[PDB]
Amino acid sequence: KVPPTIAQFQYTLDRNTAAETFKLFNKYRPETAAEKKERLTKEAAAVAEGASPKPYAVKYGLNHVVALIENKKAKLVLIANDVDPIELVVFLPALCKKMGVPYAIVKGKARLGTLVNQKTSAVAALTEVRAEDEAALAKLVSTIDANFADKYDEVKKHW
Amino acid sequence: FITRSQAVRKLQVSLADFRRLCIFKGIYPRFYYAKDIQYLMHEPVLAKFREHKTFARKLTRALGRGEVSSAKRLEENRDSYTLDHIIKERYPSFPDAIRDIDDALNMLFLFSNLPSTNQVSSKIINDAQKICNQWLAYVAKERLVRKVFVSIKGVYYQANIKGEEVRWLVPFKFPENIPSDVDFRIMLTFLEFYSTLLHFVLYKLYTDSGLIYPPKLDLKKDKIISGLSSYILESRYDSPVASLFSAFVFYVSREVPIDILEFLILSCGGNVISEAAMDSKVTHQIVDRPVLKNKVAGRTYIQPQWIFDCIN
Amino acid sequence: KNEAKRVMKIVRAIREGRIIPPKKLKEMKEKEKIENYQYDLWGLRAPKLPPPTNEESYNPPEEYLLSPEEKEAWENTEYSERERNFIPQKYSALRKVPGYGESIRERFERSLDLYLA
Amino acid sequence: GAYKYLEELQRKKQSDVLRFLQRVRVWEYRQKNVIHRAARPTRPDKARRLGYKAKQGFVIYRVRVRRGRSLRATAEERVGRRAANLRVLNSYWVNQDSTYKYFEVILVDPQHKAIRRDARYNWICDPVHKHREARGLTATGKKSRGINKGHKFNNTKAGRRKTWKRQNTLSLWRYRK
Amino acid sequence: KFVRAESIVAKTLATSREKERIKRVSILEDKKAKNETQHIASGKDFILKITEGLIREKTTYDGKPALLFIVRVRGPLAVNIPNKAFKILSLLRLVETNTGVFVKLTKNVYPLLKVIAPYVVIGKPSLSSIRSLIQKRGRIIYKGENEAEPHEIVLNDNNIVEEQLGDHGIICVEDIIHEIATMGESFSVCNFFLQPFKLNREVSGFGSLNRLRKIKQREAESRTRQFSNAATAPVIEVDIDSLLAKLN
Amino acid sequence: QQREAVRQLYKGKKYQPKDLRAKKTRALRRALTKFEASQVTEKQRKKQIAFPQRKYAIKA
RNA sequence: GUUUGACCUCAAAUCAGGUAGGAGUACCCGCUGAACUUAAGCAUAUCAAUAAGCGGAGGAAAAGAAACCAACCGGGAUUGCCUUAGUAACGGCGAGUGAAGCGGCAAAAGCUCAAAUUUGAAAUCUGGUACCUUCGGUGCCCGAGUUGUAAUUUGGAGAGGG
RNA sequence: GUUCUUUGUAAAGUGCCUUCGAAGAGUCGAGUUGUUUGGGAAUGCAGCUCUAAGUGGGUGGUUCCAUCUAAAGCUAA
RNA sequence: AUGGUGAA
Repeated sequence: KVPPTIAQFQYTLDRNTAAETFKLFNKYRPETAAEKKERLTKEAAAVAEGASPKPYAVKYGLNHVVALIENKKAKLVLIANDVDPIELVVFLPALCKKMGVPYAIVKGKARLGTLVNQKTSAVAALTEVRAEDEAALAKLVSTIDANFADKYDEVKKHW
Repeated sequence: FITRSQAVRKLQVSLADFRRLCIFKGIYPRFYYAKDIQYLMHEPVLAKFREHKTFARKLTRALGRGEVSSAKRLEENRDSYTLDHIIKERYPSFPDAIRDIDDALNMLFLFSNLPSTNQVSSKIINDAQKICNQWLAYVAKERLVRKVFVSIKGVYYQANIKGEEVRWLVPFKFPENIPSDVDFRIMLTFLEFYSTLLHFVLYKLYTDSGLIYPPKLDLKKDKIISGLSSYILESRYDSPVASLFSAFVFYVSREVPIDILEFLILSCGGNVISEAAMDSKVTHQIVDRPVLKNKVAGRTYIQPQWIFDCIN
Repeated sequence: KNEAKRVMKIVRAIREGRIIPPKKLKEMKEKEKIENYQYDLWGLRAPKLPPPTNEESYNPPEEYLLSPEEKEAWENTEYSERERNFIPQKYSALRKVPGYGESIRERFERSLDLYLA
Repeated sequence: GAYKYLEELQRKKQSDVLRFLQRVRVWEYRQKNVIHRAARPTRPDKARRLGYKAKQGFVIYRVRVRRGRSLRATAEERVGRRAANLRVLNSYWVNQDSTYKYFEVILVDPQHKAIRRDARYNWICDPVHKHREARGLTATGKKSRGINKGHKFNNTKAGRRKTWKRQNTLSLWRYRK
Repeated sequence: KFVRAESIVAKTLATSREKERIKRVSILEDKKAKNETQHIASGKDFILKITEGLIREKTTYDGKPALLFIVRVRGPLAVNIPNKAFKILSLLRLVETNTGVFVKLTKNVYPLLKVIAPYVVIGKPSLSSIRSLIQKRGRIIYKGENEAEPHEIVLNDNNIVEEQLGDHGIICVEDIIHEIATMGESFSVCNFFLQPFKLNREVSGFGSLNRLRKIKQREAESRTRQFSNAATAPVIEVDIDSLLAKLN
Repeated sequence: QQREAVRQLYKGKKYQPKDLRAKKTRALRRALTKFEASQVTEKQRKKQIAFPQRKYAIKA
């Protein structure tokens, strides 16, 4: 028997919505260690001989995400269900519901790791966005709130 | 001796890469010579197949993830194994190399006349046609020919590369029906072995006897015929065969394949002029026609068999 | 600042020359990697070299044409229990020489002599 | 960040959420060995506030002990004998049964070069810290030795044998008092 | 098997570009041929060449008959071809991807050439590329033993050349290459004699390198082939010679 | 001659064989090196620069 | 896609690099713990928070920067000596047991984490390898690491800016 | 003492003004069974049961006042 | 009494 705050997970986001979430999220990769290093050597070769705006990426640290929700800066928050200590993330759907930040439980922790240059991530969030994907993001917010939140209003109940 | 099932377990490499390595040294079961496999396990090519396998796990986790940016990095920072240090163990003396180059050109002249498939990469093929015309560049330059033999199979050749009568069957220029039986894994690895072998020899024939290796090519002659008249060459007799066709300017015509036949006349010394080049001083025209038409007095009209009769 | 500090360090290293810029590394790889197999390297089994044909050809003396019964008998027999790899034919002209259909196999069987034997 | 939420979540131990985690893990830890290595600490907030950094050289052994000398110190002593190259830093409670108690004792490799460098943890490399648990120099050992500050700890502050030897051996000067 | 709803709209909206794309071109060259210029985009024939820094030399097209080799490509993504492009690709019998044919470019040929531009790649080949194509790939639909003709098999012989064509002076396979490289009168007969050229595809596999080499080469098509979608779109020419090294 | 030849082939590379390393003792083959012991935390290096142990005298 | 690919977990090897055992033991730190003997027989008091045994360290160890002592015109980490003192206090008030704060002195030194985001860029480290001025430095590659490694802060506050 | 190099919109310090400002739980404590002491306000510890708070909590002084900040760690003489 | 050595 599962106490309602556990198994608020497993009632995860479905097939098509999850695919569309990654269609958005895979656009916003953090610049990998190799890519970042080569860019700075390009900067070294250029600026030593002879401007840029703030670049948007996903935010992916548990401490960083728990900061961003309640900041409030997070817009979408993805949460993996499979976590070795489950108690690490059990409060997080409640925190998002309380602060009114739209969240989604995604399926697979390594699935979050792929979009983020890590092995696993447990939580991923998209704070800010480029102007072109703004309408698409807000549409996905409504899509997730209709599919995830409104269908499973009774997820806080039932063992 | 040891067992064929033992050595793969012993070497702990791929069985194909066992077969791929076994071509490289030239090891044959008399059963497997046990010292020789123990001789094999300390060899730098064995370093690479383990590394080429562990490249492949590290790459498919890359594209599997979806970071193609990181996936692309793996290739540019990826070595190739050379087969230089399979050669000097195997070909101690260069005159021993030229008595095994018999089979080498016998493979590699086949592969130029091949359609590119999924099984065979065209880069190999476009090297093979390049290496053939690199081979024929030196042979036609310093006139090094002795004997010819056109037959049903292909066209044999014979030449004293510092006196050893090499013999290399050029097949006929046609589409070749690739049979389902054959294996282009074993044969390609021979080509892979033979290709690098053929580089050093052509370096050797140029940079010690003749010219610079490799000479540049001429593109616009390659647009016409793509054979031996292109691929121009720059540095930096005793036989009557080498004295044949000395200032005997020929015209060749569209009946014969010029590629098989411009080679010999340039190996002798006569000049070759084709019908095909557009797409007088000549005094011969080779024709295979029941109906000949022009028939000038200056040109001497000989069917090309007699040219092969001139060589033998 | 962080990236701005990090650049300044990579500026510092190229000021000290510990590090090459990536455009010259291509130039280090342009001069390199074309110069491959372009060097001198020289300065026991007899490998069973193939039998040299002379005068068995496209235009032979035509008694070398197989008897019409042995044509099928060569066909009805299977491979390697077999004397010729072909049946020779007669061609007066150079032009009439066919597509020599089995030259691919002749190397593939030869290749198996090279290491399995 | 989350460590405040975890800190407060670990307070309500018999509450529905954490009660369920206990009954699953108590079964799971009985399946495994007596002394075995966990890859990550189950209560990571507690691991941190007892001095664990998630870098190479830190090891979290999970240990099982019988119920009814102190059990925390016995838990540390058992891992000390098994993992002799390591040095015991601190231990903490994770889960308990009617018959057994479980502790997730945290260890440091003094031999590993990632610890021999950084000055925040290179003190453990000094040979004066070989088997801290076998001398009661851990948190629970210092607790059972009655070593604090106050009127309560007068007879056992700076070594209970040291104060006994001081009080029950005669002292005489050159020019007698 | 099941169809996702993503597919049927993407297929709808892409073809209903091409249904709109060729409609405009079919209206235009109508007004170019019938010569009713009161409102047109452009008044002449455009052929652009894209080679290598990535040069785009746009040219005119005179009436001079030239020789074009055309390879079938499989583009774009979701495009069921309409009726108007089923036909031209069937009349050139380019219904298989990675299959080629030589045709002649006239001012009768050029207007229909703007129809099939997104579905193939075109270009002028060289004589080597003429020759090394035919003597390395060549099909002959000719009679088998007695019954089974459609074994297309191989340009094995020069006397099969005597058999079907023959009486047009067509005596050897090298003589065919004279009839293609030079615009001969029996060019269409020998063009009707060598029906496809089954070129190989470049990537030709799944795998470690093969997934990557597919991705690295697929973007290379996106530069060396642009899809103009214009009323007076140019016809884009690529170098065939470098392409056939990739395809032979 | 064997030992000097082995030292020449292991010329200044990390982890040369155990039979060529300095004997010293066991405890001194453990225990932090000069660099490792003198290795100080980044904060303390700043506090050393900002406020070093000054030299002074006390009278006039 | 009845393939394939991410991870997590369990493996492996005569692989690479390490490390732990044993001796010594006066001192120190833990654990365990008698009896002869003292008040009258002996359950405590008493031998004794001993001896033996067990485990673990070092040149010292342990202790230590207050969840301290105090009741004053307050002291101010710890350790030791002198004194407080054979005092308070306990003890079939009996064999007797036996401190501590203050004061004088010896020596004096303080600090590091965990704690709210680097988020305009994991800024960190291991290892392999190539060189170099080798108790190490640098380039390159690899791994760890966002289930958090660096910088900044530890209440004496501190941080954000001006 | 003698030099060789010091850099980067780098690293701090100080005073004023302005806006914020999180400090350790199967632990504290409670009952009991033993051990520890000469310990009278079971001192200290362990075992077992239950198990907190944040203008908080621990310790002392005649109705308040004083005093520190546990449940993490390092350190010479 | 503690710890050990031997043993029809």
